[PDB]
Amino acid sequence: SIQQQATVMLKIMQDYDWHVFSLVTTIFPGYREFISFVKTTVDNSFVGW
Amino acid sequence: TVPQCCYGFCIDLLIKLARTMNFTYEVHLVADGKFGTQERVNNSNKKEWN
Ligand SMILES: *[C@@H]1O[C@H](CO)[C@@H](O)[C@H](O)[C@H]1NC(C)=O
Ligand SMILES: *[C@@H]1O[C@H](CO)[C@@H](O)[C@H](O)[C@H]1NC(C)=O
Repeated sequence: SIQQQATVMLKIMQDYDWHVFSLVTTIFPGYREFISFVKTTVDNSFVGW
Repeated sequence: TVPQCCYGFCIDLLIKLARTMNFTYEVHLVADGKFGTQERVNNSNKKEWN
């Protein structure tokens, strides 16, 4: 699922010493909930990207 | 959960606010016993207030 892919991307960014990122998306069905999920994950994470 | 008797500066301010705003206050005590903040207890990443 795309949410698992987003979590993997966040973990890769954390391991790569990349604590700053920008989310650039495009209008396409299904991506809004993915953006909401990644925002909730980065907010609830103690890493603090 | 026995009912105790509590008072002090905070309850006096609460009484003043209730008198000025017609509030019917229901005093309760924190079961956790702490101020509480974002802490990780379980479910990995969880910044839930306690
Ligand atoms: C709360 O404030 C509003 C406007 O400042 C006022 O109309 C209202 O009466 C106030 N509430 C009480 C309980 O006085
Ligand atoms: C206080 O406000 C309440 C509204 O919830 C009203 O019913 C009551 O009459 C007010 N008391 C006085 C003394 O004006």
